[PDB]
Amino acid sequence: KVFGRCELAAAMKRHGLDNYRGYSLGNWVCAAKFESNFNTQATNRNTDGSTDYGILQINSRWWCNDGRTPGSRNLCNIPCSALLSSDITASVNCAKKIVSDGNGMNAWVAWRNRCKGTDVQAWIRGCRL
Ligand SMILES: [Cl-]
Ligand SMILES: [Cl-]
Ligand SMILES: [Cl-]
Ligand SMILES: [Cl-]
Ligand SMILES: [Cl-]
Ligand SMILES: [Cl-]
Ligand SMILES: [Cl-]
Ligand code: NA
Repeated sequence: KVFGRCELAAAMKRHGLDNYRGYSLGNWVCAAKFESNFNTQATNRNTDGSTDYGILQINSRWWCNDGRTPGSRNLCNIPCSALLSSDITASVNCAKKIVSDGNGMNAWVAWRNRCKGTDVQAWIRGCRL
């Protein structure tokens, strides 16, 4: 599924991402835009043989099992395919573990390079939340 900006803001709000560990909703929407263009089916292969999956591009080296990332961990205890669902619940629950992991949203390279220190409130402007 390709989400609308406000549709995704509403979904993330319902799943408790607004101000989760101090990150306002606009941060999560901004990261999703630049990681996946709001497409739950996005996949991208890394030089190391790991893959990134879903609207928040969660990596198979640490967070999910895809059966082809040798010597990887499965810290969210899910198959990486669960992250491609139109239902974002698995992606949001896994993201909450990642952001708790010590580096905050700096885990998402697109957030650090394209959202951090910008007016992220712009991403939820005009939405009924
Ligand atoms: Cl947009
Ligand atoms: Cl915000
Ligand atoms: Cl594996
Ligand atoms: Cl594991
Ligand atoms: Cl699993
Ligand atoms: Cl959803
Ligand atoms: Cl933080
Ligand atoms: Na893995």
